[PDB]
Amino acid sequence: DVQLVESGGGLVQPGGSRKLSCSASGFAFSSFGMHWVRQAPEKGLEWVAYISSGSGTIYYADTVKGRFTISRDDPKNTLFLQMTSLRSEDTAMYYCVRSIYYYGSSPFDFWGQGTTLTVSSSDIVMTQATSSVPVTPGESVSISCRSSKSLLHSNGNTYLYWFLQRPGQSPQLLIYRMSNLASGVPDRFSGSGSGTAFTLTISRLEAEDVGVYYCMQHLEYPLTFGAGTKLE
Amino acid sequence: GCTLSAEDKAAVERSKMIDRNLREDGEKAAREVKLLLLGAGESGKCTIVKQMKITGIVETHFTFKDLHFKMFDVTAQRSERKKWIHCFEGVTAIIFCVALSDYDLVMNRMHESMKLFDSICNNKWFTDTSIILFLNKKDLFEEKIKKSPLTICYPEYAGSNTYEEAAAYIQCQFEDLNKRKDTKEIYTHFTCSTDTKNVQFVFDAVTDVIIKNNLKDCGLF
Amino acid sequence: DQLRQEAEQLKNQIRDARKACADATLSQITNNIDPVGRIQMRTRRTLRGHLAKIYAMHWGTDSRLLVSASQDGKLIIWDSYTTNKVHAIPLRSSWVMTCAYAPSGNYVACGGLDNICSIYNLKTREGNVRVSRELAGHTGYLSCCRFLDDNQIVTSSGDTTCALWDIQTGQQTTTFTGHTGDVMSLSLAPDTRLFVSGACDASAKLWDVREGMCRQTFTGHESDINAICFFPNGNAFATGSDDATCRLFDLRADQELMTYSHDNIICGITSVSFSKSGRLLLAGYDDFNCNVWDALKADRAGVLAGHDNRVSCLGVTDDGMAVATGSWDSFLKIWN
Amino acid sequence: AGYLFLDIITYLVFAVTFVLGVLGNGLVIWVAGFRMTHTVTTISYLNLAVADFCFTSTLPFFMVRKAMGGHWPFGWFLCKFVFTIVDINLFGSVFLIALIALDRCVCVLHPVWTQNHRTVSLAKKVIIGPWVMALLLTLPVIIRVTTVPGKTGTVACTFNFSPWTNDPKERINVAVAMLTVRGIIRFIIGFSAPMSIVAVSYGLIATKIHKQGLIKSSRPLRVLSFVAAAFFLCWSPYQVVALIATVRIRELLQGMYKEIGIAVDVTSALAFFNSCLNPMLYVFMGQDFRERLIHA
Amino acid sequence: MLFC
Amino acid sequence: IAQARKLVEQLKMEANIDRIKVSKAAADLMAYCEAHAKEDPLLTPVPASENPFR
Repeated sequence: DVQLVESGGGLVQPGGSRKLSCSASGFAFSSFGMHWVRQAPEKGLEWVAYISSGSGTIYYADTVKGRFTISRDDPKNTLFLQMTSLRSEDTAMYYCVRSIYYYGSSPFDFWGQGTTLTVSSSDIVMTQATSSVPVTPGESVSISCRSSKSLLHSNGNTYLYWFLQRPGQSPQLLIYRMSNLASGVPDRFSGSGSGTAFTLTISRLEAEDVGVYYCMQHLEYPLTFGAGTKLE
Repeated sequence: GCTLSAEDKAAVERSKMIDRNLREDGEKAAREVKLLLLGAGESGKCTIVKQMKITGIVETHFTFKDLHFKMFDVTAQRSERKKWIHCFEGVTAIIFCVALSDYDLVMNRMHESMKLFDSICNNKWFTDTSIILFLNKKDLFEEKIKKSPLTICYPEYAGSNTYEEAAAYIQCQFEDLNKRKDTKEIYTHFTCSTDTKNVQFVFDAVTDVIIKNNLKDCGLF
Repeated sequence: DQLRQEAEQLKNQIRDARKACADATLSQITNNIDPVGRIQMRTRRTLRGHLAKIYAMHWGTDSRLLVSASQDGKLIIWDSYTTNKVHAIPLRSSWVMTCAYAPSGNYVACGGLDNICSIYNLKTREGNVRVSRELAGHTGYLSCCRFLDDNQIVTSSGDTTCALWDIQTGQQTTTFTGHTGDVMSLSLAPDTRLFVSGACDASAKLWDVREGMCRQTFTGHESDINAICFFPNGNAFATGSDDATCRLFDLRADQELMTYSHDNIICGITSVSFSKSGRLLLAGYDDFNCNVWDALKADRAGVLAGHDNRVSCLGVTDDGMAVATGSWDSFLKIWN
Repeated sequence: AGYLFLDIITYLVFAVTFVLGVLGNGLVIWVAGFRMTHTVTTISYLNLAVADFCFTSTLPFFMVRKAMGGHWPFGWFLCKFVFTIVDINLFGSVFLIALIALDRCVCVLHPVWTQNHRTVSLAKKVIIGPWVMALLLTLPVIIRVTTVPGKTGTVACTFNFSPWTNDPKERINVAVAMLTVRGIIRFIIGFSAPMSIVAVSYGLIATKIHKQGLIKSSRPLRVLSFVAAAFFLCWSPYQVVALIATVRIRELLQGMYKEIGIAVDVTSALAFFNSCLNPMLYVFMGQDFRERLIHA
Repeated sequence: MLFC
Repeated sequence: IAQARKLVEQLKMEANIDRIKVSKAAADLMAYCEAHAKEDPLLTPVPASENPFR
């Protein structure tokens, strides 16, 4: 019971402002670094803002610096995104994603339900072409994601993440740092590749795996996502 | 900062946060004065725990005049004293309860108690640790020396059977087991089921150990 | 008295059987191999976060993560390569004399003077390490604890007995009832089917986990044994006593093979550990510095001097790449 | 009147102060900063060691002026960076000595308070006191100390006190006023206070030790007496002659009441000399620090 | 704290 | 007497154990050290290339 619930959704006129709030439960919220990942009405994920544990570090997307502000309320376990001057490009569903960083951790592991928003009328580019492929149950498919820059740091760990977005749900983390099958995820998934060449391998594909899969680079902020590959 | 990944840098941030919390908890822990309670007077020791108003070690946190004592009762630890005694190498002071009335009950209890005092007063670990000394069970020692002579335990004792002479004698051959008479100080006190005199005494003899530890630390002594 | 006579006869039979096989010393055999132990180990890293005397440490299986325990009341899980603290686990009893780190990396354990071997869960859905269990069946202080699996732990306690546990149930599935003084040390042979314990009656015993019996007994020292450790074969082990003479007994032949003494050192040996080859043997003394004994030819082949107080714990990584020593000055050092 | 011998004395005092100060404070910085751990005592001896090490290291730049007569053969950003690094550290060293005396007095007089509250966190908060006060009082050096040429032909390090040059008499007046302010601040806040705190907070320790009879030995009242009397006998003659000069300042500026310059030079030699044996008195009088030195 |  | 009986029984059921030869035991202990000699980064120092602790 690790639910995250976001509140603050509705309709806002352009040029206005709005408070988004995410209420944590069932986890040591003070020890986690929480993210915000929006999602345009029919487009892929898009990183928004990250605030560390202890609020020491705060990063932002290049498209929201100054307009957006992220803060957390640790004693009451609630994360706040303050949005000012909401253009028409901000209409999107905003997600609450936690992430804890130590040696061997599992960042981006839990995704909240995500609030919806509507407004009335050098960065590493990750290309995930072939946005849709038909799927036959009982088969095996491999999704491809490619990076402009080598995602293999000198530490030897390739910072790649793979997210599945179920139809109308929150994405579940699948693979962290390009190889480690994250907890709570069935064995049949697999990741592989090297810098600038990745592949998510699924075996014995069946139902309730349809959705859109995304990749992340996590060498350098802003985190960037692939366009998302869909299964049907 | 350079050559560090995003995660490889957030890991360091977590480490620095952990270090902050270790410093804080270490300060809050060092605030507590750590007394060690030990003495073959099991009834004496439980009574003493009783006046100090609040399965292994039995910590007894109490508080007086803003000090935060933390009395550890180890007598439930029935093992080889040599092997865990160095865990308490840094205690502020050792409390030592011995029943006065047990001078003639069995090897008589007084002799076992004084062997224990001699051993725990000359460990290589407790060479700077002041030993508080309660001689509890005084009231019944009064009558029991009114009836029986003190020579039952000490053949060499030659004196009147009055309470005062016997008590001073007992304090004499406990405080004379202190080989290192220049470093350690053996605070002594006669107690019974009486008032808060007892905690007053322990506070009084822990303040005088804090003073000396400060003088030693400042290199001044 | 008749039982005492029978025991004396059996002891005579055992000593005779021991003398029967004692054809030659190991030193004679190794006299023909190259003495190549002349080594210098430089302090590669210093792990400084503990605020009191470090009484134990253990290595993770990866030879990257290590747990340490101290009178600070804390149980820090370190990253060796970066000197980072992955976790810091506040215990409910500062008096900790041991710690273990599961071969799977999931759990740690921490015993002490409170007689409870507590066990902590590191991989959990919340972000915090929480006490998953508290094993409470010993009467005296726990001295050593070693994980066999994620579900069973073996612990040695000042009540003269060792007892394999079963963490989910909380019970002892076995208690080994042989020793006569405190038991202060423990090691697991690599197959984890057996393990040896070194008690303060100046003896060591070869237990056997699934059986609970006691198969072998080694009685070479002249005082208590403060640390024991296997040779990596799981064929021999080295016990460090407090008479300044660590010794290399072997499971086979039931007998001492070599004594590692030098008249220059008289302080007691607190820790003992080997190195992946086994040709090298470290040690850890009350006299503030380690040694490095050429295990096959007793010779102080180097010194890991550099600790400001007694070295209380010593562990060579699983891959062999480094040795980490802890000490009552509250610093762990890595000596590649 | 033999003054060449006295100048010889000052040269040799500067020499010995430089060598011993650099050596001893290097040892003390090494020991306290790196060898040992960090306690509220060590991170207060370390600050004193730093504050004296920097000054002692910069002493030879005074040696060269004394040898070469009044003349600064170095740049502008050495006359600005020597006098600042000397007046920070000769002047947040007296403050650190006063702070150590106050810390000892509280550690003995209030065992309860220092059991509860004297922690390294509080030490790091307090230790900014002496340094910030030194910086605040040395601002005049950071501002008006620019190199000036000499009428006979030279260039020295003094106080400008009037970058605008309109009249010799007006220059003298402004310099005299600002120098009097400087001298008053020097005396009061550098001698009156630290010799008030040291004297008071060592008299209190003396009274507590004798009155209550905590100590059988007499060593604490000897180490204490040394580290108080050495501070007094070192810093005192300089402060007295400095106040005298500050009173008779216009006259010494007007090329008369001579030999007060020699007096200031020689006494300043001794005051600086204090900074070389400070590590002996404070750090290397205790057994632990000597043992750490020997072991390392 | 340094004259002249 | 029960404790002595148990002690004697323990000696009885640990005595009847097959022995080996000390010479071959020491030889085996030597052979293992010699065989896994090269992959011991403490005996034969490893170059600062693949030394993770530098």
